[PDB]
Amino acid sequence: KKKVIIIGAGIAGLKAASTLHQNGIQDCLVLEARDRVGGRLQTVTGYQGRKYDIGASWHHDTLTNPLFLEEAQLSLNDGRTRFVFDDDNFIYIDEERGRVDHDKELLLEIVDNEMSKFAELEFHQHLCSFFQLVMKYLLQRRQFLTNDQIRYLPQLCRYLELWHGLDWKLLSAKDTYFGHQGRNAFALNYDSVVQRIAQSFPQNWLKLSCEVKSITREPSKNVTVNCEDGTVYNADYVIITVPQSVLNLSVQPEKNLRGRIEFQPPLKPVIQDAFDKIHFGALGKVIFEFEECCWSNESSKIVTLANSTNEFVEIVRNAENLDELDSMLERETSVTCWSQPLFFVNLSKSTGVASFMMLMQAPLTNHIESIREDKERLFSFFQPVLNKIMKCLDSEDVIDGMRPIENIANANKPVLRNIIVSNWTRDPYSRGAYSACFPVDMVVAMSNGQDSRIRFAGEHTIMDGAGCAYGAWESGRREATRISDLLKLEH
Amino acid sequence: PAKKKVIIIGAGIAGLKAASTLHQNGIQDCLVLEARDRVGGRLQTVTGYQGRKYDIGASWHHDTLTNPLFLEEAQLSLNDGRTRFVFDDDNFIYIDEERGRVDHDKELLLEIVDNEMSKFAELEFDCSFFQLVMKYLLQRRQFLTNDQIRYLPQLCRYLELWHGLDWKLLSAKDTYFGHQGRNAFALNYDSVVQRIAQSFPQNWLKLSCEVKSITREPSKNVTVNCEDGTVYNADYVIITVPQSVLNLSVQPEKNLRGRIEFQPPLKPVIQDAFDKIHFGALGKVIFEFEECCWSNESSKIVTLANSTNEFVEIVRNAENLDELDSMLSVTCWSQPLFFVNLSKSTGVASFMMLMQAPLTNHIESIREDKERLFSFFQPVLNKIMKCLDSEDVIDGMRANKPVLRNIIVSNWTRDPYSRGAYSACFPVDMVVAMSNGQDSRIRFAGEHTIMDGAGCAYGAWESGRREATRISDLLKLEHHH
Ligand SMILES: Cc1cc2nc3c(=O)[nH]c(=O)nc-3n(C[C@H](O)[C@H](O)[C@H](O)COP(=O)(O)OP(=O)(O)OC[C@H]3O[C@@H](n4cnc5c(N)ncnc54)[C@H](O)[C@@H]3O)c2cc1C
Ligand SMILES: Cc1cc2nc3c(=O)[nH]c(=O)nc-3n(C[C@H](O)[C@H](O)[C@H](O)COP(=O)(O)OP(=O)(O)OC[C@H]3O[C@@H](n4cnc5c(N)ncnc54)[C@H](O)[C@@H]3O)c2cc1C
Repeated sequence: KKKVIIIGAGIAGLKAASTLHQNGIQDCLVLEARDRVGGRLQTVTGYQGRKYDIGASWHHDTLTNPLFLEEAQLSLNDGRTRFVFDDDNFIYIDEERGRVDHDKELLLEIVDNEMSKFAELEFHQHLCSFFQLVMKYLLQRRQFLTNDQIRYLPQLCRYLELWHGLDWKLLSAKDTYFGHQGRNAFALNYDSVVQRIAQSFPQNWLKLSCEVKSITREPSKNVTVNCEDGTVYNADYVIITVPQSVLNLSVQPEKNLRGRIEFQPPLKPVIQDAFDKIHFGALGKVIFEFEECCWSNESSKIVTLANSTNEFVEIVRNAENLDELDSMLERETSVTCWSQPLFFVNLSKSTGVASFMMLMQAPLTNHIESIREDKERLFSFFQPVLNKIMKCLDSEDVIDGMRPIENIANANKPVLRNIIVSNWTRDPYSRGAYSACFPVDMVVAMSNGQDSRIRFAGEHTIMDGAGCAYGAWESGRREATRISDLLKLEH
Repeated sequence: PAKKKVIIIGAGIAGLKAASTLHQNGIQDCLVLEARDRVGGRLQTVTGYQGRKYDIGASWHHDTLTNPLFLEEAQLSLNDGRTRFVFDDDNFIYIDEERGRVDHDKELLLEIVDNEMSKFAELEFDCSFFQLVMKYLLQRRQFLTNDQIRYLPQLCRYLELWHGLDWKLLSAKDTYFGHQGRNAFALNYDSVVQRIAQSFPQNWLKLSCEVKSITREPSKNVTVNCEDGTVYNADYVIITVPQSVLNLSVQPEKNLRGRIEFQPPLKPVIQDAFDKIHFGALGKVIFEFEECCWSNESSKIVTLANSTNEFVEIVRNAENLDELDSMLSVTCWSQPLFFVNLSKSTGVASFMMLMQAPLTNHIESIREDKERLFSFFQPVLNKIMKCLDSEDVIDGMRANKPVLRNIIVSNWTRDPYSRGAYSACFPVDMVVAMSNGQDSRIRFAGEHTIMDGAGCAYGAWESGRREATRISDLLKLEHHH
C-alpha cells in the first residue's frame, strides 16, 4: 500500500521523508513511538520561557557539515539568526587553586597539546583506557614536567570525558583523541531545524504514538510493520532509524522490552556481531537558570577540574614502572561534584541568557538523571562547584530561589530560579549509551542493510559524522536517495 | 697520499655524528676534513655583551617526543643533573603596532580561528601560503568578524619564521605541519657539538682544509684533495656540505668558495634534484640589554605586520578569487617578527629575534652598521617594551628604562660555507637522490639528505649515523671466513 515506511521521526527519519517527498515519491509513512518528532533533538522550555536544546546543541565540523552549511545558506538569504559561533578560550577551575587556565607557570594547555600528540603517535598504524594512556604519558615525560603539571594536567585533559560522555577509566584510549573539522556553532534552535525538515513533507505521512513492535519480510517481497496499538502496515521499502541501543534489544528474547522490534527473519549475524561493541557512555545535561547575570562574561566555556593531590605527584615521581604506578595508586569516599570534571556553558556571553548549560558523563549522568525530580538534592550536589565558578567570575555564592522570596538584598547576587535535567538514560526510546560526534563494523553492517528492502539510517549508520546530528541527517538522505532512484528506474 | 678507511667532508653535526658512529663501531684510520677553523657548521654559539652566549644557528631541540638526539641529551641530564636545555614553549603574546596586544582576546579569538585555518589547510591538501589564506577568508567570510578578517592573516604569518620565507613565496602545501611534542631550547648547542666531537679520536679532525675535489679511482678508491695541496685516498667518503654548497658542483666556475669538483661528475638524478628545493633563509638578531625591566609574562612574542580596514572591505566585496587578487619601502612592520624573551626562559636580559627572507638577506647585508640596525628595529622594540609595561629603549651601545648594549646578527646568507638556503625543520627528490648516493663509495649526509627530521639538527645527526652504519655494515664483511 505504501512505497516506503520510515520508522522513527528523529532527524534521520525526518530527512529521509523530506528527501523522498523532494524526489516525488508518494504514499510513504513515518512511524514514531513518541508523541513528538525530533528524537534526540529536543528543545525544552524553562524559567520565563527560556528555551534549551536538552539533546543536541551544537553544529560540529562547520567546515564540512552539510546540515550546517544548509542552515548557513538560509541565514545568508534571509539574515535571520540560526546559530552562533561560541568557541572560546576555556576557563579551568580547581576547587583549591581557582583558575589554572592560560597560566604563565602551569602552561597546562601546552602540555595537553603534547598529550594529544603522544596519543596520536601511540596508536599510529595500530590495528588500554584513556586513564592508562595518561598515566603512560606522565611516566614517560615526568623528567620534562613540573610538579604542578603532573598534578593538574591529568585532570584538565579529562575534559574529553564530556566529549565522549564517559569516565576516563572506562573510555578506550584509541578512540579518545580526534580532531574536529573547524569551529562549532551553537544551534539557536535545533527545534527550528527539526520543524523545517518535518514540514518539508506531507503531514498525513506522520503517525505519532506508533511503537513499532515487529517488521517482517513477506514471501511476496513485501515488508509488514505492526505498531503496539494494533495497527498494521506494509510497503515496498522500510528505513529503520531507531537508536542503536533500541535496535540492540532485537537480539534479546521477549518482545516485552519497550521499543524492541521483532525481526522476522532475525537480523543476520553480521548485524548481531556488531553490537558486541559500543554502548557505554551517556552524556547528560543540567540547566541552571538564574534571575540575571551578575558574573563575568569573559568566556562562554568553563570546566571545573576534579580534585587532585600532591601525593599523586610524589607517586608519579617515585614509580619505577607502570605496574608499580598502578599498585601505588591505591589509597583509601562518596561521589561529589568535585569527583569528576564538569563542563559549563556560560550562555550569558554567547546568547545573552542568564543560564548555565552543564554537561556530565557516565557514571554520574545516570545517577543525576535518577534524581532529576529532587531539585533540592540537585542544588545541594552542585552548589559547591556553582559557588566556585561564581567566585572565579567576580561574583558570589549562589542564592537558592527555586522557591522564590522577593528580597532586594539579592540585587547583585546570583539567584538560582530553576534546574532542568536531561532524562536520556531513563528514556526507553533512547536508553542505551552515547557516543561522541566524530568527523566501523556497525557502520558497515548498517549501511549494508538487512536486505534490499530493509534499510537502516541514524547516527550509528554512517562514517562521516558518526554520532553526530549531521551524520544522522546525511544517513537519512542517503537511504531515501537510494530508494527514490530505484523507484524511478522501475519505470 | 695518506690512506684512510673513511673520509668525512664537513664537521657539522652530520659529519661529527658520522665520525662518532664509525669509532663506536670500531672503524679505525678515518678523517674529518672541515673548511672552517671550527667544528659545528650551522650549530654555532657566539659570545656577546658581558660574556653572554647565544646560538646564532640552531637553538631548539624540536619534536622532543621522538627526537633521538634530544633523548640522548635528556638521558645525560637525568644521570648527572646538569642542565642542558629548557622547555620554553609559552603562550604567545601577539602585538599590533596600533591596537597593541591581540592575543587571547575574548573578542578577537584569533588563536581559535587560526586553528580553523590550520584545519582548513589540512583538509585542503599547489599554491602559496598567502593564496591559501586568501582562499580561507573568502570561503569563511560569513563566519568571520571584520577584525578577525583584518588580523588573522597577519597572525597566521608567524609560520614565516618557521620556514624563514615570506608567505607569497612559501609553498602552501608545505606550510602547515605539526611537531611531535614540545620544543626544548638548547642551553648551548655547542655543548652538544663538543660532546660528539670528543667521542672519536682527536687526531681525526683536520680544520682549515677546504676540499676542492673528489675523484673515484679505477682501483675503486676515492682521492680527496684539500686546496692547500694535501691529498688523501680512502675506501669511502661521506660528503656533508650543505645542499647550497654542493649545488656549486654542477655550475661552471671552479674558483667558487667551497665548491667540490667531482670526477666523474655528480649523477644526473642528483644534478637534476637541485631544481625543486630551498628558497628561504632564517635569520637571527640578538638584542642585548643591560638588565630586565620589562614583564616576563611570556618568553614568546610576535609582532604582526601592519594591516588595514581596506583589506577587510576587499574581502567582503570580492566576488571570487580572481576578483580578489585584482582588487588587492620596508620597515620593521612590513613583516611579522618573532622575539624570544630570554629573561623568562634563561634569566638573561636579551631578545633573540627570528626573521625571514627577503628581510634576512637585507639585514645580514647591513649587520656591520649597528646604528642603522637600531633605527630599523627601534619601533618594534619600543612597542614591545610598551606592551610589556616598560618604556622606549635607550641606545647604550657606546633606571626603569631598557638600555640596549649590543646587537648581534647572523651571517648565514653571506657565509660561503652555508649560503643561507634554509628550510623548515620537519619531522622528496633530493632526499632520495642523496640517500642513494653518488655510488657505493661516495655517500652523502646532512639535513637535506633525510626524510625524518629534514632541515633539523637531529635529522642531520641521524643522516650521519645512517651513512656511518652502512659503511660499518660493509666493512664487517672483511672479517668473514
Ligand atoms: C545529551 C546529548 C547531547 C548531544 N549533543 C550533540 C551536539 O551538540 N551535536 C551533534 O551533532 N550531536 C549531538 N548529539 C547526538 C545527536 O543528538 C544524534 O546523533 C541525533 O539526534 C541522532 O538522530 P537519529 O535520527 O539517528 O536518532 P533519534 O533522534 O534517536 O531518532 C530515532 C527515533 O526512533 C524512535 N523510536 C525508537 N524506538 C521506536 C520504535 N520501536 N517504534 C517507533 N519509533 C521508535 C525514537 O523515539 C526516535 O524519535 C547529542 C546526543 C545526546 C544524547
Ligand atoms: C638560522 C638557523 C636556525 C636554525 N635553527 C634550528 C633549530 O632551532 N632547530 C633545529 O633542529 N635546526 C635548526 N637549524 C638547522 C640546523 O642548524 C641544521 O639542520 C644542521 O645544523 C645542519 O647540519 P649539517 O651537518 O647537515 O650541515 P652543516 O652544519 O652546515 O655542516 C656542513 C659542514 O661542511 C663544511 N664545508 C662546506 N664546504 C666544505 C668544503 N668544500 N670542504 C670542507 N668542509 C666544507 C661547512 O663549513 C660545515 O661545517 C637552523 C639553521 C639556521 C641556518
